[PDB]
Amino acid sequence: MKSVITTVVSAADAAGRFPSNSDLESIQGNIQRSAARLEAAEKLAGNHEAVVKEAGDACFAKYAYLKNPGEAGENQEKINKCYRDVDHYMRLVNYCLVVGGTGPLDEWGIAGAREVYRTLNLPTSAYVASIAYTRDRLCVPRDMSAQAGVEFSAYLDYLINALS
Amino acid sequence: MKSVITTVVSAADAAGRFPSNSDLESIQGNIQRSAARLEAAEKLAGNHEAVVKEAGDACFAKYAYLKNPGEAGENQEKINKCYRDVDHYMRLVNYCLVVGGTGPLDEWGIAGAREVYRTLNLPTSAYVASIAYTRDRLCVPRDMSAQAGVEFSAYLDYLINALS
Amino acid sequence: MLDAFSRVVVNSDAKAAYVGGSDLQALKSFIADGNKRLDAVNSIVSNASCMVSDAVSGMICENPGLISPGGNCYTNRRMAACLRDGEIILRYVSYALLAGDASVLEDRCLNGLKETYIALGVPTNSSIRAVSIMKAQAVAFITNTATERKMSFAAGDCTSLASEVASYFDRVGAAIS
Amino acid sequence: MLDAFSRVVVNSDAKAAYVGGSDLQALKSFIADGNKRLDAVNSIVSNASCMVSDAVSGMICENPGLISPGGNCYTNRRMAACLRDGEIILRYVSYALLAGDASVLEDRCLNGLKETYIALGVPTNSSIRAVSIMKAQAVAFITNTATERKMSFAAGDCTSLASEVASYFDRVGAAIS
Amino acid sequence: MLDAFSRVVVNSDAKAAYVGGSDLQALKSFIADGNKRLDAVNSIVSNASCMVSDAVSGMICENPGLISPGGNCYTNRRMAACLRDGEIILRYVSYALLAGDASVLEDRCLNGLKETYIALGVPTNSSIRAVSIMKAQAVAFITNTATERKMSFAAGDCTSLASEVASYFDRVGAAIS
Amino acid sequence: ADGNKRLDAVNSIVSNASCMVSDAVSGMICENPGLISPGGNCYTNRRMAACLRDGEIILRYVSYALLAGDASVLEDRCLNGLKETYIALGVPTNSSIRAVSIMKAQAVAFITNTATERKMSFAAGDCTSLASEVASYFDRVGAAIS
Amino acid sequence: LTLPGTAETNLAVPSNAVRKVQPYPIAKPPSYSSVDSLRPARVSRMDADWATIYEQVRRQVMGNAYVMEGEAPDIDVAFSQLKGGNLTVREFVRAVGKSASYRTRFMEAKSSYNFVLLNFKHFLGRAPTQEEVSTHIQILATSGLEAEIDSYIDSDEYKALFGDHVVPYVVYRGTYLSSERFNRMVKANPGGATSDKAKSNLNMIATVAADLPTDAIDVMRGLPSPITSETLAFGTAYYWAKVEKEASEGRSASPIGEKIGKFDHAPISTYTSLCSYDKVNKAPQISVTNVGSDEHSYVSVTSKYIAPDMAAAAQMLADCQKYKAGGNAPTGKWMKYYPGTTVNMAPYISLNDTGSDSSRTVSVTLDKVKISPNK
Ligand SMILES: C=CC1=C(C)[C@@H](Cc2[nH]c(/C=C3N=C(/C=C4\NC(=O)[C@H](C)[C@H]4CC)C(C)=C\3CCC(=O)O)c(CCC(=O)O)c2C)NC1=O
Ligand SMILES: C=CC1=C(C)[C@@H](Cc2[nH]c(/C=C3N=C(/C=C4\NC(=O)[C@H](C)[C@H]4CC)C(C)=C\3CCC(=O)O)c(CCC(=O)O)c2C)NC1=O
Ligand SMILES: C=CC1=C(C)[C@@H](Cc2[nH]c(/C=C3N=C(/C=C4\NC(=O)[C@H](C)[C@H]4CC)C(C)=C\3CCC(=O)O)c(CCC(=O)O)c2C)NC1=O
Ligand SMILES: C=CC1=C(C)[C@@H](Cc2[nH]c(/C=C3N=C(/C=C4\NC(=O)[C@H](C)[C@H]4CC)C(C)=C\3CCC(=O)O)c(CCC(=O)O)c2C)NC1=O
Ligand SMILES: C=CC1=C(C)[C@@H](Cc2[nH]c(/C=C3N=C(/C=C4\NC(=O)[C@H](C)[C@H]4CC)C(C)=C\3CCC(=O)O)c(CCC(=O)O)c2C)NC1=O
Ligand SMILES: C=CC1=C(C)[C@@H](Cc2[nH]c(/C=C3N=C(/C=C4\NC(=O)[C@H](C)[C@H]4CC)C(C)=C\3CCC(=O)O)c(CCC(=O)O)c2C)NC1=O
Ligand SMILES: C=CC1=C(C)[C@@H](Cc2[nH]c(/C=C3N=C(/C=C4\NC(=O)[C@H](C)[C@H]4CC)C(C)=C\3CCC(=O)O)c(CCC(=O)O)c2C)NC1=O
Ligand SMILES: C=CC1=C(C)[C@@H](Cc2[nH]c(/C=C3N=C(/C=C4\NC(=O)[C@H](C)[C@H]4CC)C(C)=C\3CCC(=O)O)c(CCC(=O)O)c2C)NC1=O
Ligand SMILES: C=CC1=C(C)[C@@H](Cc2[nH]c(/C=C3N=C(/C=C4\NC(=O)[C@H](C)[C@H]4CC)C(C)=C\3CCC(=O)O)c(CCC(=O)O)c2C)NC1=O
Ligand SMILES: C=CC1=C(C)[C@@H](Cc2[nH]c(/C=C3N=C(/C=C4\NC(=O)[C@H](C)[C@H]4CC)C(C)=C\3CCC(=O)O)c(CCC(=O)O)c2C)NC1=O
Ligand SMILES: C=CC1=C(C)[C@@H](Cc2[nH]c(/C=C3N=C(/C=C4\NC(=O)[C@H](C)[C@H]4CC)C(C)=C\3CCC(=O)O)c(CCC(=O)O)c2C)NC1=O
Ligand SMILES: C=CC1=C(C)[C@@H](Cc2[nH]c(/C=C3N=C(/C=C4\NC(=O)[C@H](C)[C@H]4CC)C(C)=C\3CCC(=O)O)c(CCC(=O)O)c2C)NC1=O
Ligand SMILES: C=CC1=C(C)[C@@H](Cc2[nH]c(/C=C3N=C(/C=C4\NC(=O)[C@H](C)[C@H]4CC)C(C)=C\3CCC(=O)O)c(CCC(=O)O)c2C)NC1=O
Ligand SMILES: C=CC1=C(C)[C@@H](Cc2[nH]c(/C=C3N=C(/C=C4\NC(=O)[C@H](C)[C@H]4CC)C(C)=C\3CCC(=O)O)c(CCC(=O)O)c2C)NC1=O
Repeated sequence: MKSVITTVVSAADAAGRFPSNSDLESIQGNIQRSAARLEAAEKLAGNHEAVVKEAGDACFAKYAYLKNPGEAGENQEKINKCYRDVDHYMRLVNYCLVVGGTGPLDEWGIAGAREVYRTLNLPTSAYVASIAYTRDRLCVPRDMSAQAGVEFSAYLDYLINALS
Repeated sequence: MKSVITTVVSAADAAGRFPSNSDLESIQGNIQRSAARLEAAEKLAGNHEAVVKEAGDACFAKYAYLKNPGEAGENQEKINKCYRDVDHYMRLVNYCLVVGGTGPLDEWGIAGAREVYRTLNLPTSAYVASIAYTRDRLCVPRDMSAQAGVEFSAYLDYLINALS
Repeated sequence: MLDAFSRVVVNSDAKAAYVGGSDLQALKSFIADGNKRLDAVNSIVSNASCMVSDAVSGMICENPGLISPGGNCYTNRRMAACLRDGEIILRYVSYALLAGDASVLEDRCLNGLKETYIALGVPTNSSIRAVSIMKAQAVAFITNTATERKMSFAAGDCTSLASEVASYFDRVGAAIS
Repeated sequence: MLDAFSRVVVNSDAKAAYVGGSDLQALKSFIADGNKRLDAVNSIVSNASCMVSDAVSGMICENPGLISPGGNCYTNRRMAACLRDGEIILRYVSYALLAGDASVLEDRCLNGLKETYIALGVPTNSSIRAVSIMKAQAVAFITNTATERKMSFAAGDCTSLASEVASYFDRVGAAIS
Repeated sequence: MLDAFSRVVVNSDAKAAYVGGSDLQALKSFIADGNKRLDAVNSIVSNASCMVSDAVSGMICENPGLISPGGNCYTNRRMAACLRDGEIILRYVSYALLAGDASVLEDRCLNGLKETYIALGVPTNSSIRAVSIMKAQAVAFITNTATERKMSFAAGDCTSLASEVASYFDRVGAAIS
Repeated sequence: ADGNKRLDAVNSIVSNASCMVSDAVSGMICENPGLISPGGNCYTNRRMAACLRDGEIILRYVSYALLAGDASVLEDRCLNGLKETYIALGVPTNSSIRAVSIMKAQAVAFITNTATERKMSFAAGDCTSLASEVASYFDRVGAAIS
Repeated sequence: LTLPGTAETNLAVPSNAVRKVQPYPIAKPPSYSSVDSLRPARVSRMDADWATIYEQVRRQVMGNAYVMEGEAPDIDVAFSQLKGGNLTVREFVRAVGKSASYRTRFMEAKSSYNFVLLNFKHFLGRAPTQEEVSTHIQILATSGLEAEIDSYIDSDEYKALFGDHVVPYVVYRGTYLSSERFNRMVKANPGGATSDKAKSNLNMIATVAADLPTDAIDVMRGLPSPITSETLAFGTAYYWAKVEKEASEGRSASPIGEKIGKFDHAPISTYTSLCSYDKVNKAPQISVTNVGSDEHSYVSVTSKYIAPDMAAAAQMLADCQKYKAGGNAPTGKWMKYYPGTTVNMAPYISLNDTGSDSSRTVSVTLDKVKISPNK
């Protein structure tokens, strides 16, 4: 969807012209950044249900009020729904790491998020707490390389900005 | 004008959104291709009236009929106008070598070219003969580097396609 | 529309699977021959005017019934129409070659093209020949074995991309058939 | 609109001069710190929501006349208006920082902004303060000495870009003054 | 469109008959329970957000295939779509209950709804369940025996209006069936 | 197991398969102008279009037979009862043989690269085994409509 | 952004810089238009609230583009100046067309052709003629989306119909120019739940507008006519002619064998010996692809149905007229030596030498002889 290639083809198509020299000049930027983002993608993929385990609980540590009766988490199955809800965001961030743009984020998790969580009484603050706790726990020796963490954190704080 | 940066800012502006990650991903492509195109630009610039001398005459060698009376070249001043006309195209190709896109070519030489040369009886075949003669006279040992000649010829044959 | 990177995420989204290191090497290979695809698209779009004018005249000079009155390429306006009717085809195959898959020309150019040429009275088998000539010219160009004009390239193989642009050109044949 | 590469060709076009190797090293320097500008634009647009919400609330909490009835930021609709009226400003300064010169916010955002706020009854000196806070936050962010949240960077100098985003933010001050 | 008073004049116009005192008592009865219909429409539109959010979540939690990938209510955008796709239905049934006959939702909401959901790929039997939950909630509300929240009313009968809102709810059951 | 020559031979047919049907039906008229006559069988576009389709069918049916290298598919869903449907439709059985033989004479000219209008670009050699095999396939289909 | 009160940007005509913005909205067209008494009233800038003027723009120029709050900030930046009174609703719907959120589902998602139909339906409320598309694809493909969307707003039809202060809406004009542009307009604009996003192609008016003949179906252009203009015809009679239509309007059922390219095929009883009707006229479609690889060359085969082409057959009949009027042969009493059709007949011999012994073959067939004109 909203990738690097699908802006330069849609601009040339809306102008109604051939793929010009600046248009293939921008696909060269993929060759230098894919080596950084694809290795971030599968270090995310091979470790993925760990960072729902050690980070989906941080919202409940920050917001223990929503385990009360009459709240967003009543029983255990709603907590399972919460872990499923945040695992979906972790999957979409992996999809945007491989695409090269924020294409899979917008229409799959972001577009429409404002109404559901308002209508179903889900607080976005508990979402961005769990996302931000995953953001600041990144470091160069253990987690990934120096350039993987950069846009891995950039795709995270994009979601943080869009949810707020 | 139509450069690499001015598509990625106009797309983000027409969408009404911040410069996203794919948007700064495409400016990195300039860092790898500018080193090839800027050295093509000033080897063009420091040798420029040579390649009007030895290439603006090739149209008269191919089309000697237009030095007849009643033609596009009647007297010497119209031949000076012809050399000025092709030196302008050589300047615009140098401008597009430095910009990174085909921006300075479009609205400065190409947009409107179809009417003037039809109304003032100027044959486009004699233009593209002189451009194509400068295109095929490029080679790796003498003229420029291996990657300079590539998009130097690509900006030339773009003009060849647009004039025809 | 959809590019080659975005083709695998809509396949992995159908199973709710993370894209992992088991299918990433097919993408990294696609990135590794980025310059080969990139110079090939450039070699296509460099000589694109003779590519169109040669193909339409070659389609004419084998079937000279279109030039006869009552032909579909008879008058001057219809010849101006046909010279662009295939230039759009080349313009979209150049998009599909750069994007890496045949999604950008299938719903934009090819969707609804059949009944357009049926309702106007365009002979489909002539347009089949016209795009077959363009396919032959394409594999002549991006393998650098055009006997008619040679371009300089770095040495190596390019047939993997030459079969790609061949598989794009029969989709334009199938959608009009 | 105009970027930094396209700024020198409209200067050389005024004299019919070829761009040559006498002014090319100023752009080769501009290309050399491409990654510095690139990470700086990213550091701006990463934390941009608190950048806006903090600046408008800081403009409020020094001049609490806008919250009083008859204030321009009094009601709920006008506060929703003002929260985006500066987000557009930040959105265009992020364009101007990436493009390398102040041409893209010059005629797109700033052209006609003065009489808009005059005809609407927007207090200009309050908007001066609101964009001054955004300028201070910008030089805090792209020098990485925001005491409030730190980002990781490669070591080096970035003040050449920090004066650039300062010179963009006084143009929004001058056009509204 | 057409209300209950205007329903009898298009019936009498078909025979060129004056509306007289032989059929006027059926409308005088309709006027006599004006306050009953009026409080019932108010009781519908008072708690209308939980009416929608409960019904679609109840349609989800019995058929959890829509939440699976490839489901029609899978992604976030399509769930935002479905939450309004039934809110419009409730919004038009509230019009039809107030107007007194099912003419305002017949050509405005229901005309063309079938092929829309067919061309979109919306599972019709799931939307059948989603609107029958809304019908059950409606007869729970306007009879004031919702065990979940009680509203105060003057005492009396309201079942004549409760069958009316039931007969409105299988009309869009029938229209996309 | 003739690999490359077979694939070069089918390519010389299916590429220029669009000329060959239109040249053959014009040659079919070129002998007999009473076919386009009022009362003829090659009257208006109800019938002329079915002629072009039918000339195309028996053309292609031979290229798959040549690709497979045998005449099995030319008798499976091709030919077992093509004569009696033609006498049930009332087509002239004479000029159909002429239309089939124009295809033969053109295919044997395309394979041997002896076309006066278009010189094909092949590898150096001689396709004498395949120029006669398509003649055998075309006679197989000419023996049916007789 | 540009002016606190503006009239018309880009100065296409010279006479628009003198032209002031209209102080009061343009009135109705002066024809009588019997349908208009049934249709709801127009929505101008003066009468509407800002809630309903936005709802009616989203209902007409967007179809039902089905927009969220997070989606489309760019529409609302243009709305932020309309609500301030900077620009008219004419320039506002121009600004909506140039936006990306209009592009990403109408220029993007659709094809080359019905994007033009989607523009006519969204801006002028109607459907174009074929010669109007003909001078419009030239604007769209060779001059771009921008000039194409500019060509509606600076058009006399838009200026005369909606002025500077009324939202686009479908107008019933009484006297229409063609009789076909009435019901093409009605077919292009159904009522509620329109959903231009649903059908990726519509495939129905894209072949009915594609030629000046072949007017579309009766029932599609009498479906969205208002009630009591068409009721007491829709209980049981045309109702099953409607649902059997709307089933086919789902998935965009193609009209190749219906309304265009119609061909009355021969009876099945005439070819029962040959094959069943489910497999008659299918033929193998062979694509042989050469590339100097062996790893990457390919061959493809597929049986495909071959329709008769009435366009190519019509051209062939016009070409063969030259043989019709050039005589056949002289005759005489000597015809008895050529009893049948054996005049100018000869035996054709073909001899099949090949490497295998079993596949050798000999021919003889008797046939006519004619020399080609090139020899
Ligand atoms: C493709 C992307 C994608 C997503 C992001 C999610 C988004 C999402 N979450 C929920 C649904 C939910 N999401 C949550 C999650 C939370 N509530 C809390 O208490 C915490 C704040 C948070 C977990 C940390 C809960 C509890 C529900 C169920 C709410 C309910 O059923 O009432 C629903 C409604 C359907 C359902 O019940 O599953 C949707 C669309 N689903 C998707 O398909
Ligand atoms: C792909 C994303 C990804 C992560 C963010 C982590 C998430 C994560 N971190 C830790 C575990 C840890 N994380 C750190 C933090 C750091 N360690 C250092 O050497 C640095 C100073 C600093 C980088 C931020 C430390 C010190 C521990 C061990 C103690 C602890 O559990 O906190 C654990 C517990 C067990 C484990 O180590 O796996 C998990 C699940 N793992 C992942 O797969
Ligand atoms: C910025 C870009 C730019 C250009 C490309 C040129 C394009 C251009 N050339 C000419 C004008 C001309 N151009 C030519 C050139 C030629 N005629 C021939 O015989 C040959 C085919 C060819 C030279 C090889 C001639 C002879 C004239 C003068 C024609 C005349 O005055 O009648 C004019 C009209 C104004 C004038 O007379 O100078 C313009 C706009 N000018 C520009 O400003
Ligand atoms: C920036 C663009 C640019 C050009 C195209 C040339 C244009 C050009 N080439 C030549 C001159 C030449 N050009 C070539 C051609 C070649 N020489 C080789 O070693 C290769 C095999 C082949 C590359 C195409 C040769 C062999 C000569 C010398 C003989 C001649 O004049 O043709 C001359 C005459 C004097 C000279 O050498 O400068 C000029 C003006 N110069 C330029 O500044
Ligand atoms: C986005 C994709 C896209 C396309 C592919 C083209 C497709 C296309 N072609 C034509 C229209 C046409 N196309 C042809 C072309 C041909 N007829 C022949 O005999 C040859 C086989 C072939 C040229 C090689 C002709 C001749 C017409 C005009 C028909 C006529 O009016 O005589 C039209 C009708 C519009 C008009 O006539 O102006 C359209 C939509 N346009 C598009 O927008
Ligand atoms: C502005 C425009 C512009 C481009 C699009 C690119 C084109 C380009 N191609 C290659 C490099 C290459 N390009 C090819 C491609 C081919 N060689 C052939 O013999 C075939 C004809 C053709 C295949 C279709 C090959 C084989 C290489 C070397 C290997 C490789 O890098 O892929 C490289 C260097 C990469 C490297 O070799 O390390 C570049 C920069 N450059 C530019 O300046
Ligand atoms: C392309 C560039 C671009 C912009 C910069 C904005 C500029 C802008 N702002 C407003 C409109 C406004 N802008 C403000 C903002 C403020 N008033 C204050 O008291 C504070 C100083 C400041 C917020 C920090 C307010 C309050 C309104 C609404 C005025 C009102 O109706 O009360 C309007 C009128 C449209 C509308 O009201 O919806 C426009 C065009 N819009 C654009 O399209
Ligand atoms: C997808 C998003 C994305 C980006 C935008 C870039 C960001 C990026 N920055 C640097 C590299 C750098 N970036 C900076 C910039 C700074 N350092 C500071 O201390 C200041 C806070 C800040 C200035 C504003 C410096 C000083 C270097 C090292 C020198 C240089 O390359 O410029 C490099 C490596 C180049 C090199 O060092 O050789 C990259 C790839 N990478 C990505 O993956
Ligand atoms: C602004 C909003 C607003 C309204 C819409 C009306 C609602 C309203 N309802 C009643 C009055 C009544 N309303 C009801 C209706 C009901 N009683 C039940 O037990 C059922 C739950 C429900 C049927 C659906 C009945 C039974 C009466 C008394 C008899 C009658 O007047 O119809 C009356 C007084 C008439 C009278 O009793 O003489 C009024 C004014 N008032 C308002 O202020
Ligand atoms: C689908 C892919 C595909 C093809 C199209 C063919 C193309 C083809 N033919 C031959 C090679 C050949 N091709 C021919 C064929 C002919 N020579 C003639 O003079 C006649 C025109 C024609 C017979 C009708 C001959 C005689 C040879 C050499 C012997 C042989 O290799 O069979 C070769 C080997 C290299 C070469 O010589 O070019 C290839 C790739 N083979 C394939 O794999
Ligand atoms: C008026 C009466 C009339 C006819 C009798 C036929 C004329 C005709 N031409 C060819 C013969 C041929 N026909 C073709 C076919 C073609 N040539 C090409 O290059 C194109 C690709 C393709 C479509 C034109 C070829 C290649 C030959 C063999 C070479 C030749 O004889 O010209 C043949 C078969 C061999 C022969 O017996 O001569 C016949 C019968 N056409 C007529 O109109
Ligand atoms: C699998 C093998 C296969 C075929 C060979 C064709 C065979 C074939 N031909 C026709 C049917 C026909 N075919 C022709 C064609 C001709 N009549 C003549 O006099 C000439 C010989 C020739 C034109 C040059 C005509 C005129 C009709 C009948 C059209 C009619 O009048 O109904 C039909 C009847 C069905 C139909 O056309 O609707 C069939 C099955 N189809 C196949 O599926
Ligand atoms: C005036 C009356 C009126 C309506 C009734 C609605 C009808 C309607 N719904 C949708 C569109 C839709 N409607 C649904 C709804 C559902 N799918 C399901 O699986 C559930 C059964 C159900 C929710 C309960 C969904 C999911 C879409 C979007 C389809 C998609 O893009 O995935 C669209 C297409 C426009 C768009 O997608 O934005 C329209 C016109 N709109 C109207 O204007
Ligand atoms: C079964 C055996 C058999 C044949 C031998 C031919 C014999 C034959 N020749 C001609 C008819 C003819 N044949 C010729 C040929 C020639 N005249 C000359 O002076 C030269 C000797 C030769 C050319 C070199 C001419 C010129 C005509 C008459 C054409 C005319 O003027 O009407 C006719 C009359 C029918 C017609 O042509 O329309 C017949 C039956 N046909 C057969 O069926």
